[PDB]
Amino acid sequence: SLNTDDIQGDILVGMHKQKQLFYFFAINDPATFKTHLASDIAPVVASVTQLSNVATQPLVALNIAFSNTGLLALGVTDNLGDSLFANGQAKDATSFKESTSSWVPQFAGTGIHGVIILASDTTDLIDQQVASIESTFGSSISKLYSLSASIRPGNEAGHEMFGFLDGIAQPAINGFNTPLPGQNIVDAGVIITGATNDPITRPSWAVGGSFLAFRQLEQLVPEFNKYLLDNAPAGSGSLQARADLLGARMVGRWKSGAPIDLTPTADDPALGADAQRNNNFTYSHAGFDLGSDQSHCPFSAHIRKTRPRADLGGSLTPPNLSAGANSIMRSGIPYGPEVTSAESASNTTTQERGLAFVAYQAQLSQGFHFLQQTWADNANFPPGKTPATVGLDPIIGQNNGQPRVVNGLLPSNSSASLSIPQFVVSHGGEYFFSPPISAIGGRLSA
Ligand SMILES: *[C@@H]1O[C@H](CO)[C@@H](O[C@@H]2O[C@H](CO)[C@@H](O)[C@H](O)[C@H]2NC(C)=O)[C@H](O)[C@H]1NC(C)=O
Ligand SMILES: *[C@@H]1O[C@H](CO)[C@@H](O)[C@H](O)[C@H]1NC(C)=O
Ligand SMILES: *[C@@H]1O[C@H](CO)[C@@H](O)[C@H](O)[C@H]1NC(C)=O
Ligand SMILES: C[As](C)(=O)[O-]
Ligand SMILES: O=N[O-]
Repeated sequence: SLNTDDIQGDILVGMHKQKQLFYFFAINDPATFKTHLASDIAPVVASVTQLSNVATQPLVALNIAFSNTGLLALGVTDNLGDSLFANGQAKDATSFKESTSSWVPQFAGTGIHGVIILASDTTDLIDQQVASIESTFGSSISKLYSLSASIRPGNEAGHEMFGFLDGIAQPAINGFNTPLPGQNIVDAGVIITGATNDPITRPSWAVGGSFLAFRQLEQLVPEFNKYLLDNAPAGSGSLQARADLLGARMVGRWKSGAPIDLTPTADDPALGADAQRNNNFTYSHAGFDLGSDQSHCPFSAHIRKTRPRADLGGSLTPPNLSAGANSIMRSGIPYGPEVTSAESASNTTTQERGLAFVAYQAQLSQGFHFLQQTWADNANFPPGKTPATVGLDPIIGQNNGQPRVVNGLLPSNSSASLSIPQFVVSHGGEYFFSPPISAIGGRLSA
């Protein structure tokens, strides 16, 4: 059973705040850094317990995670049991068929030793917390890069930059979460290192931690919206309706959060808002052949690519429990300004916006990296379909800068291909380890 007093809040429940700062640092003076890591940081790291209680929300929620080189800088030479983590994300870029030419320079390397996640309902509170941290740590810490993020405004709160409701689907942890209808149920050790049925040996101090895969993913929103208009399928619906339909068939959900599998032809806002219904599906449908039927949801839709459900076997009635070991916890948050009038008018992005993508898992090779490379980027995943060529994930699928060939999107002809420019541009990121809280003022400060 999980000790949620000792697990960092963002991993299992998220930060629960309007604003986030990702503060990427280097360690200049280990000894001094350690002193303050124990005295200043450890005591104020927010736990799952802490964030799960409405009466004990911190003014500023703080989490902290270390890269491989950061651990080395602290004299921690133990094998964490994750090759990908050890090599760093920059070395992994080829696996995702992307170039580091688009990367934040600070990410394209291993100079970053860690990330502090600060979360508060105002940026003023964040900024003062940064000032305090820099003032106590002094020259022992260097800020190399940072990214500001926020929940989107007004009625778009909870939606990402493309407009879609986000944070509906997460794995439920057996013995911790009470599962929602349709929700996958997994061993804790899928998410938490050293937890139930994590097969990989870890250092004792790392039990209760998780690997944090950070990705700065720019979204080209005006370009996305133009593509939908220009490539909307023919039909008696209005142009906007048919554009919206194409968007939903790429994502696998309407912007309200309603899963297209349960409502294939139109959005259903009441369904989208209902946590008891909006995940209650497997992709199976009575009277339809799972292997060929794309009339409810394309085989290539984002959410179907990243959680295949019945596509990888198991129950045809909810909940489908397939591929539990390939689950990630998502704590991403949008960044950048809202789309401006000039951008919307020209169809051309000038101001960088997108998703500060955060995925937690116990094994990077089974989680984010697997989902991206083996599923999203694989034109024959899921397997055993007709036609066999599913094409790439239209949202995150990558093929070295080339337009992505995506099949199944058009309801009237599942064989019809679309050649789609990237709407999401990786500016890279890093793999971190978020330790259990005990390790922060324990081993890591020792
Ligand atoms: C989740 O979906 C299932 C169907 O996949 C729903 O179960 C069905 O409910 C209807 C209406 O009560 C029954 O007539 C069917 O016999 C049920 N089928 C099965 C396989 O159980 C279930 O109600 C949905 N859950 C929620 C909360 O809406
Ligand atoms: C933006 O795209 C739309 C639809 O393709 C088009 O009608 C409009 O003219 C474009 N705007 C500009 C400035 O080209
Ligand atoms: C469906 O698309 C395929 C592939 O482009 C094409 O060969 C076929 O003729 C199409 N069928 C119809 C009815 O358009
Ligand atoms: C999930 As059904 C009612 O289309 O078999
Ligand atoms: O789909 N990541 O938020």
